[PDB]
Amino acid sequence: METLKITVYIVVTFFVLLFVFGFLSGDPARNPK
Amino acid sequence: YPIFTVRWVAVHTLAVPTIFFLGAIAAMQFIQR
Amino acid sequence: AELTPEVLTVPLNSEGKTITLTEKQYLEGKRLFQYACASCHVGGITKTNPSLDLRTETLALATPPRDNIEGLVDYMKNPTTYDGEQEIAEVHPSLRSADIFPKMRNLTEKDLVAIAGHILVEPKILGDKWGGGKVYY
Amino acid sequence: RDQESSGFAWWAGNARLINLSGKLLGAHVAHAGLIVFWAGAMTLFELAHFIPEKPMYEQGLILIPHIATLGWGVGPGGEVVDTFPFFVVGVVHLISSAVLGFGGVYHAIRGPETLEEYSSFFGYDWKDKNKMTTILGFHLIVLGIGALLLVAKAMFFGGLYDTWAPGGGDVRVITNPTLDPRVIFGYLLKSPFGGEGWIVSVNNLEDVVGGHIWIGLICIAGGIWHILTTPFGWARRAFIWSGEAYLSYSLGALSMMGFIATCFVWFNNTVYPSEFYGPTGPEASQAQAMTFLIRDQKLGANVGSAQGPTGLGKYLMRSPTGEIIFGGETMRFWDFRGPWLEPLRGPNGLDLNKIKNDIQPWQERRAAEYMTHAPLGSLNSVGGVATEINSVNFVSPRSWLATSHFVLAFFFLVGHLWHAGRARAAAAGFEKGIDRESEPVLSMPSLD
Amino acid sequence: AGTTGERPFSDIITSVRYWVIHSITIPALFIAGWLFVSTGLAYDVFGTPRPDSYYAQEQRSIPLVTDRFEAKQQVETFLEQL
Amino acid sequence: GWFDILDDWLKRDRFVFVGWSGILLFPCAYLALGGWLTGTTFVTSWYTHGLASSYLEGCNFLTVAVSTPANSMGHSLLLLWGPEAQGDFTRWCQLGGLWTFIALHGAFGLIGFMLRQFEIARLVGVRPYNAIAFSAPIAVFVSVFLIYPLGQSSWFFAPSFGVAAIFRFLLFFQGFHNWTLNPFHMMGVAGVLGGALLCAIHGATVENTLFQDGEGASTFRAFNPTQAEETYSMVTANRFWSQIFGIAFSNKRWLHFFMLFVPVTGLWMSAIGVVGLALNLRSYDFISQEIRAAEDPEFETFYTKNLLLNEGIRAWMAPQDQPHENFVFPEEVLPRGNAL
Amino acid sequence: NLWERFCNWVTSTDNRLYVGWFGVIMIPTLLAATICFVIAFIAAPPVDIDGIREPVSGSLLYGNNIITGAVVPSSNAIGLHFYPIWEAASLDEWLYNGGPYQLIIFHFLLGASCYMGRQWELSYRLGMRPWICVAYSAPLASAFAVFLIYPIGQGSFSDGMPLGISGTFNFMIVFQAEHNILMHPFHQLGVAGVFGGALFCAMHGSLVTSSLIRETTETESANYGYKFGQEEETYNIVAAHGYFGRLIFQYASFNNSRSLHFFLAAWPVVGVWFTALGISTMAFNLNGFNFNHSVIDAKGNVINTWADIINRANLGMEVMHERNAHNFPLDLA
Ligand code: CLA
Ligand code: CLA
Ligand code: CLA
Ligand code: CLA
Ligand code: CLA
Ligand SMILES: CCCCCCCCCCCCCCCC(=O)OC[C@H](COP(=O)(O)OC[C@@H](O)CO)OC(=O)CCCCCCCCCCCCCCC
Ligand SMILES: CC1=C(/C=C/C(C)=C/C=C/C(C)=C/C=C/C=C(C)/C=C/C=C(C)/C=C/C2=C(C)CCCC2(C)C)C(C)(C)CCC1
Ligand SMILES: CC1=C(/C=C/C(C)=C/C=C/C(C)=C/C=C/C=C(C)/C=C/C=C(C)/C=C/C2=C(C)CCCC2(C)C)C(C)(C)CCC1
Ligand SMILES: CC1=C(/C=C/C(C)=C/C=C/C(C)=C/C=C/C=C(C)/C=C/C=C(C)/C=C/C2=C(C)CCCC2(C)C)C(C)(C)CCC1
Ligand code: OEX
Ligand SMILES: [Cl-]
Ligand SMILES: [Cl-]
Ligand SMILES: [Fe+3]
Repeated sequence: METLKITVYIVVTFFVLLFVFGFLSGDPARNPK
Repeated sequence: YPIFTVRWVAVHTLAVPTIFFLGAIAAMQFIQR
Repeated sequence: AELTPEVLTVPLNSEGKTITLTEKQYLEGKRLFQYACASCHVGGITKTNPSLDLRTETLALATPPRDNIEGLVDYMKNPTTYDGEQEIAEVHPSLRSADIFPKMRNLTEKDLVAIAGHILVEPKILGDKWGGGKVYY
Repeated sequence: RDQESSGFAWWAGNARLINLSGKLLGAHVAHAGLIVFWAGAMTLFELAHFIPEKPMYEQGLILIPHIATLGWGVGPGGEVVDTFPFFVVGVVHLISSAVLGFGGVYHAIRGPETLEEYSSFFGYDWKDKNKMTTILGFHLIVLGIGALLLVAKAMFFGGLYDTWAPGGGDVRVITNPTLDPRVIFGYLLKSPFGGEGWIVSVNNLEDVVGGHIWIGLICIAGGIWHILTTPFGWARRAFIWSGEAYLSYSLGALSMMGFIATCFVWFNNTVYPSEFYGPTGPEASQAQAMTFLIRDQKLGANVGSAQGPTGLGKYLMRSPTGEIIFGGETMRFWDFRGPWLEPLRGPNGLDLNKIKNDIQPWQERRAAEYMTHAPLGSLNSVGGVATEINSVNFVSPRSWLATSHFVLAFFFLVGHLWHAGRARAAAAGFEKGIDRESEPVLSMPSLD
Repeated sequence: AGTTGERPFSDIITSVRYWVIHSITIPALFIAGWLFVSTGLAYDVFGTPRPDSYYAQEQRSIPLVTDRFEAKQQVETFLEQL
Repeated sequence: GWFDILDDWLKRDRFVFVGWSGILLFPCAYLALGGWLTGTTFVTSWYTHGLASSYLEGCNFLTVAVSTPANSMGHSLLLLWGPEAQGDFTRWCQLGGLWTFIALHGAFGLIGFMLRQFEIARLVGVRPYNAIAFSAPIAVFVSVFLIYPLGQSSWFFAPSFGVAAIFRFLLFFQGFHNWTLNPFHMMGVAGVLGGALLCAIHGATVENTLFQDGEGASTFRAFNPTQAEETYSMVTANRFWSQIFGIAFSNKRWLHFFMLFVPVTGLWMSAIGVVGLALNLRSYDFISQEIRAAEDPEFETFYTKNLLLNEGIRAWMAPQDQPHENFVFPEEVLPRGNAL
Repeated sequence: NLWERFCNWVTSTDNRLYVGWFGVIMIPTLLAATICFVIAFIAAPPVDIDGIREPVSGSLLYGNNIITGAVVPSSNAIGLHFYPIWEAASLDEWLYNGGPYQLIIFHFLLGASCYMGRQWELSYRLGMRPWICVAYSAPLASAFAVFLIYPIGQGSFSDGMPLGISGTFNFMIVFQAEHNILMHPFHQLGVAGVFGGALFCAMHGSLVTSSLIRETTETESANYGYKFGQEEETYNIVAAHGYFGRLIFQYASFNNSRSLHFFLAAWPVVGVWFTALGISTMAFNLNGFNFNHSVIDAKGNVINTWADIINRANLGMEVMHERNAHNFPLDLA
C-alpha cells in the first residue's frame, strides 16, 4: 500500500506540475488574434 | 382611437375580478379564530 | 366548536375544587409554554425523556399528583421525579434553579398558573394528540 | 451615459465606470458605506429585540454573537452582563456610514469623473502594472493592521471570550500566542477531510491570535514588497492586465473565502462559541447520545456492555482507529470536540469510569440543551425536523450563516467565470462577437 | 411588427381621464371585495365553514360525504347538528 | 353570406386574435382559470377530504387547492343541475363540483387552444408543428386528470388543483405505484431534463458564437428581424462541440426538429405509463429479487430499501389521505424502524 | 524550445478532440473514475453504507440489474474521513467500507470541474465568447451538491447520492422526509426551470421548424434544405414571430434572435442554479416550508390541509428509512 501511495502521489504531482507550468507558458498569447 | 374594443373586454374580464379578489383576501388577513 | 368556559374549567387542587380560566389566560399560558417549555415538551411529550409525557392521566398517577393547578405550579417551583423520591431542579427548569435556567427568572406567580392551565386545557382539546407523538401528527 | 456612447446597456450600466476613476471611486466608497450601515443598523435592531435571559441563538442573532465573541458585554458562561458595548458598536458603525455615504455620493455625481488629470497619485490606469501593485500594497498594509487590531484586543484590551476557559467559558486575556510556524502553518497543510479539517479545526485562542500575528506581519511585508517593486516577467506573461480581469481575480478569492467561512461556522465552536451561535450539527447529535446515555444509566443500564440492534454498541462503540465513541448514527461525528464532553475523554477516547461516576449536572443540562437546539429548522423558522409540528420558533444562526454565504460563494464563483472569460476575450479582441471576414475556424484545417 | 390599431397601453395609463375614472373604480372593487368577506357573505355563498363551524362542541369525527345521490341532504344534516 | 361575414370578424387582425377557435377556447379557458381562482379563495374541501383549502380558511398560496370530489361520488360529472347538486350552487361547491368544472372546461380549453394553433398557422402560412408539439401537454393532462381517475374508483384519486395537492399526488404515486421504478416515467424524465439541457446548450452556444455586427458591448442591438444572414457561426459552433464533446450538430433544421422531438416524446411516454397506473398496472417489483430476498435475509439492494419506504408511506398516510376508507391503525401495527 | 512543442500540441486546435491544460487533469481523472465505476458496478462486493455491519449489494454479479444496480456510498463509520486504497489494510476491507465510491466521485468532480474550464479554453483558442462554461456550471453545481456539499453538511459521504438508478430514488425519498424539498421554493424554481426548459425547447424547436423556407420536395427530407455553413438563415423569423405573436399577443413574442436565444439559456440555467443551491442550503438543514397544524379552528382543533397530508407521507419515509441505524428518538445525522 505504501508503494501504491507513493506511486499515486508522484503521478498526481507530475500532472499538476504540467497544469501549472502549462498555463504559466504564455497562455493569454495562445489565441487566434 | 377606439375606446371599447375586444382588447378592452379581455382586460376587464381579468382586471375587475382581480382587484375584487385582492380586496377580499386583504380582509381575510384580519380574520381571527 | 368553540373555546367554551367548561373547556377552560380545570381542576385547582386535589380535592375537587376547580377554576375556569379566561380565553386570554389560555392564550398567555400557550405563549409562555412555547417560551420556556416547548423546547423539550412539544405537543405534550418529552424529547429528552419520552417515557414521561404531559398527559392528564400520567400527571394524575405522579407523586405528588400533578393533574391540577396546585400540583403543576409546585412542580415549576420544586420539580421532582415521577415518584417524588428526589428533587431534580438541578436538571429541570424551575424557580428554584432560575440561575441556571434564565428563562424561568421573569416568570411571575400569575405566569405559572397560565402555563399550568394550558397543560391541562390542551388535552381536553386535542385529545390523545396531546402527548401522543408523531403517530397523531 | 448611454448605450450609444458606452456600448453597454442599462443593465450593464455599471460597466461604464471602468475608465472613469472618479465616478468609480465614488461607487466603491458609497457601497462601502452601505456595508457599514447594515452593520450598525442590524446591530441596533438585534439589541432592540434582545432578551438577556434568552440564549443568543434563540433570538436570531448574528452580529451580537460576533461582538460577544470579542469579549464585549459578556461574563462567565457567556452570560450578558452589559448591553452597552453592543450599543456602541452599532452607533459608531452607523455614524461612519453617513461619512462614507457623503463622500461616496460626492465623488460619484459631483466629484471629477476622472482622477488622472486632477491628481497623479490617485489617478490610475489598469494597464499600469506598477501603479496597481502599489495600490495593492497599500490595501495590503491596511489589512495587516486590521489583523493586529484583533491581536491588540486579545492581548492588551480585555481579551477574547474563551469557551475552553477553565471552570467554564469566560473572557480571557491571551498572554502566550502560538508563534511556532509548525503549528500556525501546520493548519494550512492539514487535510480538509474528516478528523483533520484544515484551518477550521483551530480549537484554541492561542493559535487564533498567533495566526493573526503572522498574517499581520506577512500582509505588511507583502504590502511593502508590492509598493517598492514591479511585476516580474513571468507574471506579466501569465496574467490578463485589465480592470475587469482584476475584478474576476477578487471574485474568485471571495468565492473561495465564502466557502471557507461556511465550513468554519458549521464545524468550529471556538471562534463561533456554541454559547452564542448554538451547538454545531455534530455537537447536537453527540449531545443526544450523551443525554440518553445519562438517562438510561440512571435507570441501571450498563452502557458499556449494552448491545444495539445491529450488534454495535447502543451507547458506546469504537471508531475505525479504535477510539471509544458514542453509538448510533453519531458515529460519523466522533471527531467532535466540546468543552462539555472533553472532561469525559481519556487517552483511548470516552472513559467508561468517568462516564459511570464523574458526570456532572451541568453537563447533563448542556447536553439536553444542545440536543433540543440542533441546527435543524424550516424556512419559515420552525424548530426541529421537517415532520415536526408548529410550536418552536427556531432556526440556528449557524444554519442561517452557512446557507447564506454558500449561496454568495457559489454566485461569486459564477461571477469569477463570467468576468474572467470576458476579460480574456476583451483583451484578445472578440468579446463582441466573431469577425465575419476573418473567422478563425475558416482558416483552420478540418478535423477529418 | 407594426401596430394592430388599438390605443397603446402606455398613453392610456398615463392619461388623466383614465386615472380620473380609475381612482374610483379600482378602490371600489377593492372595498367591494373587502365587504364580501367582512360581512361574512363569502361563507354563506360557497358554504365554507366558519372557524367555529367545523365541529360541534364534542366531536372530531369528520362530516364526510358517504352517499352519492343523497349527498345534498347528508351535508344539510351535518349543518343541522351544529 | 352570414357565415363569410362572421368569418371576417372572427379573423380580424387584433391585439388578441379570436378566430373560430376562440368561441370554444376563450370561455372554457376563462372558466377553468376563474374556477380555480374562485375555489382556492373561498371554497373549502372539508366535506370531501376533511381539509382546508382556501385563503378564507387560512391557507397560503402553497397549500390552497381546488380538491377532488368525494369518493362516494364515483366518476360522476357532478353537473350543477345534476342529480347530486340539484341546482344548488352552494352544495355543488361543497361536493367538489368545481373540480369537474375546472377539469372539463379546462379540457375543452386545451382543445380550443390547439385548434387556435392550427387556425393561426393556416392564416399566417407556416407549418403546424407548434400545434403538433402541444399534443404532448394534452396527452399528459388527459392521462393524468381524466384517464387515471377513470381507471380508479373515482375522481377522488385524481390530482387536486393545488401546489401542495400536487405534491401529495407525487408522493402517493411513489408509495402506492412506485412510479419512479416505471420505465415510462424514466423516459419522461430523460425527455424533460434532456429538453432543458437542449434549451440551455442551444441558447448558450448561439449566444457565444455570435458574429460581430455592431460596435457595442451589448450584442442584442446588433440584430434585425428582416436580416437574411445568420447571426451566429454554425461552423465555429460545430468545431467547438466536435472537439469538446466528440459530436456536434451540422444541420440547423435537424437541430430544431430534435429540440421538438425530445421533450414531446418524453411527455408522451410518461403519459402511457400513467394509463397503466390507472389499472394498477405498475412496475412495482422485480420478481427475481423478491424470491432471493425472501429466501436470503442477508440480501439487500437500494430497490428493497425503497419498497420499505413505500410500505411506510402507505400505512402512515392512508387513514388521512383516504378518510372514506375509515382506516384505523393501532400504533402496534404501524411499520417502524428502531427508535424512530 | 522542446517544452514549447509539448505546449503547442496540448493547446492545438487541430486535434480531433481538444486536450488543453484543463484536459491534462481531466483525461486521467475521468478515465480513473470511469474505469473504477464500470468495474465496481459489475463485480464489487456488498458495501456497509450505514456503517452498521449491514452490507448493501450494488453490483450485477451480486444479484442486481441495470435498474437496481449501484456503486454504494462509503461507510457511515468513515464519515467525512478521506479513505483512499492505501488507508485500508486490504482491498477486501476497502471494498467492504465503500472505497470505490470516494475514488470515483473525487476523480469525477475534479474531472468535471476541468471539463468546464476546458470549455472556456477551446472558446478562447477559437476566438469565441466564453460563457458556455457558465451554462455548464448549472449541472456541475448540482453534481457538487449531491456528491460533496450535502455529505459535508450532514457529516458523512454515506448520505451522498449513490451511483445508481434505484439508489438515486432512495436519495430523493429520504431527502423529502427530512427536508421537505417539495415545499422548498428553490426546488420549485428548479421544477419551473426544467419544465420551462423543456417547454421552451419544444417551443423554439416547433416555431423554427414551422417557419422553414421550402428548399426541398415532398420526396425528400426538409433537413436537406440546409447546407452546413451557408450564409442564409434556414427559416423566417418574421413569419415565426408573426405566428407566435398572434398565438398570444405580439409583445409577448421575441423578434430578436439573440435576445430569444439568451432567454433560452438564462431560464433553465438560473432555475437549475437555484435547485443546486437548494440541496446545498438544505445540506445545512435549512429545510422547506413547514405548515403542519398551521390552520386551527375556534376551539383549538387542528384543521388539516394538503401540507398535513404531505407530512403523513414524510412520516412514513422517516420511520422506515434505515430501520436499524437509529438508537435515539431524534434524527439529526
Ligand atoms: C464584487 C462583485 C461584482 C462587481 C463589482 C461586478 C461588476 C460588474 N459586473 Mg458582475 N457579477 C458578479 C459580481 C460583480 N460584478 C457576480 C457574483 C455575478 C454572478 C451572479 C456577476 C454576473 C455578471 C454578469 C452576468 C454581467 C456582469 C457585468 C458586470 C458589470 C456591470 C454590472 C451592472 O451594471 O450590474 C447591474 C445590476 C443589476 C441589473 C441588478 C441585479 C440584481 C440581481 C439580479 C438580483 C439581486 C437580488 C437581491 C440580492 C435580493 C432581492 C432584492 C429584490 C427583491 C428587491 C460590472 C463590470 C456585466 C458585464 O459583463 O459587463 C461588462 C454582465 O453582463 N456581472
Ligand atoms: C451599489 C449600487 C450602485 C452604485 C454605488 C452605483 C453608482 C453609480 N452608477 Mg450604477 N447601477 C446600479 C447600482 C449602483 N450604481 C444598479 C443596480 C443598476 C441597474 C439598474 C445601475 C445602473 C446604472 C446605469 C445605467 C448607470 C449607472 C451609473 C452609475 C454612476 C453614476 C450615477 C449617476 O450619475 O446617477 C445620477 C442620479 C442622480 C443624480 C440622482 C441622485 C443619486 C444619489 C446618489 C442619491 C443619494 C441618496 C442618499 C440617501 C443620499 C445620502 C446623503 C448623505 C449625506 C447622507 C455611479 C458611479 C452611470 C454611469 O456609469 O455613468 C458613467 C449610468 O449610466 N448605474
Ligand atoms: C476610499 C477613500 C477615498 C479616496 C481614495 C478619495 C480620494 C479623493 N477624494 Mg475623497 N472622500 C472620501 C473618501 C475618499 N476620497 C470620503 C469617505 C469622503 C467623505 C468625508 C470624501 C470627501 C471628499 C471631498 C469633500 C473631496 C474629496 C476629494 C478627493 C480627492 C483628493 C483627496 C486628497 O487630496 O486627500 C489628501 C489627504 C487628506 C486631506 C488627509 C486625509 C486624512 C485621513 C482621512 C485620516 C484618516 C485615515 C484613516 C486610515 C481612515 C480610515 C477609514 C476607515 C473607513 C477604515 C481624491 C480624488 C477632493 C476632490 O476631489 O476635489 C476636487 C474633495 O474636494 N473627497
Ligand atoms: C492580496 C494578496 C496578494 C495579491 C493579490 C498579490 C498579487 C501578486 N503578487 Mg504578491 N504577495 C502578497 C500578497 C499578494 N500578492 C504578500 C502578502 C506577500 C508576502 C509573502 C507577497 C509576496 C509576493 C512575491 C514574493 C511575489 C509576488 C508577486 C505577485 C504577483 C504574482 C502572483 C502570482 O503569480 O500568484 C500565483 C501564485 C502561484 C503561481 C503560486 C503557485 C501555485 C500554488 C501552489 C497555489 C496553491 C493554491 C491552493 C488552493 C492551496 C492553498 C493553500 C496552501 C496549501 C498554500 C501579483 C501581482 C510576484 C511578483 O512579480 O512580484 C513583483 C512575486 O514574485 N507577491
Ligand atoms: C364554449 C362554451 C362552453 C362549453 C363547451 C362548455 C362545456 C361544459 N360546461 Mg360550461 N359554461 C359556459 C360555456 C361552455 N361550457 C359558459 C359561458 C358558462 C357561464 C354562463 C358556463 C357555465 C357552466 C356551468 C355552471 C356548468 C357548466 C358545465 C359544463 C359541462 C356540461 C355542459 C352540458 O352538459 O351542456 C349540455 C348542453 C348542450 C351540450 C347544448 C346542446 C345544444 C344542441 C344544439 C341541442 C339543442 C336542443 C334544443 C334547443 C331543444 C332543447 C330542449 C327541449 C326539447 C326542451 C361542459 C364540460 C357543468 C360542469 O362543469 O359541471 C361539473 C356546469 O355545472 N358550464
Ligand atoms: C445582472 C444580473 C445577473 C444575474 C445572474 C446572471 C443570470 C443571467 C446569465 C445566465 C448565464 C447563462 C449562460 C450564459 C448565457 C450567455 O452567454 O449570455 C449572453 C448575453 C449576451 O450579452 P453581451 O455579451 O451582449 O453582454 C455581456 C457584457 O459584455 C455586457 O454587455 O449576456 C447577457 O445577456 C447578460 C445579461 C445580464 C442580465 C441578466 C439578468 C438575469 C437574471 C435577473 C434576475 C432573475 C432572478 C430570478 C429569480 C426567480
Ligand atoms: C452612487 C449611486 C447610488 C448609490 C448611492 C448610495 C449607496 C448612497 C449611500 C448613502 C449612505 C450610505 C448614507 C448613509 C447615511 C447614514 C446616516 C444618515 C446615519 C445617521 C445616523 C443617525 C441619525 C443616528 C441616530 C441615532 C443616534 C445618534 C444614537 C442611536 C439612535 C439614533 C438613531 C437616534 C444609486 C445606486 C442610489 C444611484 C445613483 C448612483
Ligand atoms: C490567521 C489565522 C491562522 C493563519 C492563517 C494563515 C497563515 C493563512 C495563510 C494563508 C495563505 C498563505 C494562503 C495562500 C494561498 C495561495 C493561493 C490562494 C494561491 C493561488 C494561486 C493561483 C490562483 C494560481 C493560479 C494560476 C495557476 C494555477 C497556474 C498559472 C496561472 C494562474 C496564475 C492563473 C490560523 C489558521 C493559524 C488560525 C486562525 C487564524
Ligand atoms: C366559478 C363559476 C363561475 C366563474 C366565475 C369566475 C370566472 C370568477 C373569476 C374570478 C377571478 C378571475 C379572480 C381573479 C383573481 C386574481 C387574483 C387573486 C390575482 C392575484 C395575483 C397575485 C397575488 C400576484 C402575485 C404576484 C405575482 C404572481 C408576481 C410576482 C409577485 C406577486 C406576489 C405580486 C361562473 C359565475 C361563470 C359560473 C358559476 C361557476
Ligand atoms: O444515514 Mn442516510 O439518512 Ca441522514 O438523517 Mn439520520 O442519517 Mn440516516 O437517518 Mn435520516
Ligand atoms: Cl442514533
Ligand atoms: Cl433507506
Ligand atoms: Fe435556434
